[PDB]
Amino acid sequence: LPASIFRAYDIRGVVGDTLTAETAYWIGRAIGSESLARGEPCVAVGRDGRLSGPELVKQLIQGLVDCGCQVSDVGMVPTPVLYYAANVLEGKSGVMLTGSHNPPDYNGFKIVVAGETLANEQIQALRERIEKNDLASGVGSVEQVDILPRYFKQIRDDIAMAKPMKVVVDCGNGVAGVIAPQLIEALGCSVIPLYCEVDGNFPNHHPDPGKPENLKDLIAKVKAENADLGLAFDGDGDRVGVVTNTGTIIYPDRLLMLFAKDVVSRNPGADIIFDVKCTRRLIALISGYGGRPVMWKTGHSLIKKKMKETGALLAGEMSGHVFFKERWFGFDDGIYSAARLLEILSQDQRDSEHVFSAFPSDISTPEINITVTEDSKFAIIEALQRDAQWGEGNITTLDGVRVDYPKGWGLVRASNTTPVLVLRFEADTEEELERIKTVFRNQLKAVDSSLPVPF
Ligand SMILES: O=P([O-])(O)O[C@H]1O[C@H](COP(=O)(O)O)[C@@H](O)[C@H](O)[C@H]1O
Ligand SMILES: [Zn+2]
Repeated sequence: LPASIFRAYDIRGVVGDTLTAETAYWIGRAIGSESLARGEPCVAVGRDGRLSGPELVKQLIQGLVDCGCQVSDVGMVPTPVLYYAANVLEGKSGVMLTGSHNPPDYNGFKIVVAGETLANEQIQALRERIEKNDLASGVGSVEQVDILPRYFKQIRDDIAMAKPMKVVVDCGNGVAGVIAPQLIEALGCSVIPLYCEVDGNFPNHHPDPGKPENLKDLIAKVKAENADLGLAFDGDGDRVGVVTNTGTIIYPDRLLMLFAKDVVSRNPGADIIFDVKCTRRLIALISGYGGRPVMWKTGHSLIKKKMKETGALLAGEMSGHVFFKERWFGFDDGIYSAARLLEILSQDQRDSEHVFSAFPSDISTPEINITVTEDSKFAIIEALQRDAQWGEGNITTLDGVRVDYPKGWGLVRASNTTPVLVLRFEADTEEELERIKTVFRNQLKAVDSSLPVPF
């Protein structure tokens, strides 16, 4: 099996090339062995709407079964529904077969074992099992479980929408279409569907609400239909994008301001987690309502782990993953976050544009990417951490180098998956922005004078 598919927070590969049926079997075998090693024979299995889902999922299950695991096969479901299954069924283990928002031929695995979402060394240990044949052998079983209706009723039952809302819902032909439009309607909305047919060819836009270009159709439809809100789901439904009645894109850090106000209102002192790419206004806002803001590393597995360690009731990150523990289970779920958002907005007489525009806003630069090399990317950050001078900065080095000034901040970090440096800058003044930008440019140039700093 190829080492490259075993990533930091999941397994991901190309089904024609790096991810075969055979590989999927041995991955099931490694996962099952590890679940049993943690005392858990019971494993949920779900898949997204990808074309390779059927061929791959059978191998995954057989691998689990050949360990002696009791598999609950919940069929084609959003990623959060699989996480849900691994919280309400007998077992605390679950595997989601998904390629998230990637092109049609990508697929992969997101893995929970006895409550814990695997990351870093834990994933590499699965591969290690296959290389060493450190694998359990047994006569397992498969049970089919229909979990969607239960998930549906769980959310519907706990959400209390006041006013009615007209909502455009864009699933990008990903697996969220099996539930998000129907659930949102049931909450008390009129749903204008966009690309809600599940189709793993992805013949319209890619199901990635993080890129503005995949929100163009949503925005136009929200305006043309005079809708109250637009929602966009990623391919597997663990991320959601949001646009106001006027077409303004609301980024997750701003979404978290609304959610944190709400969660903290009922839970004084609640820990709230966000990543190093989030606006410094979120920190102040959380603290001002009496919450405990916790800045953490980028990721999904990392934020999820940090939530468990801190007792946090809410987390989010800039890629659109939002994690509710309050009234929920603590995993990322775009569909439930959408429900929670609709609940709050339905209780405000103002339109969604005004609800969000009321919060303070800094001047933000669009995220910046600098292509370096795979050999240098971590070394550049290490060099900044060693040599860089940032003045009275409030320096954070959890994930690259973030520096918080009184009126703004800057971040530089190495992409885990690509040979790229990622930067963000935000300030209250356009003067401040160009000053923080100036400092970072200088410090990168002091590491390598030949580095292409495009700001
Ligand atoms: O890897 P990073 O640190 O650049 O991080 C970026 O890429 C990752 C992998 O993307 P993909 O699944 O499409 O390969 C994403 O999970 C993450 O949200 C994104 O910010
Ligand atoms: Zn996703």
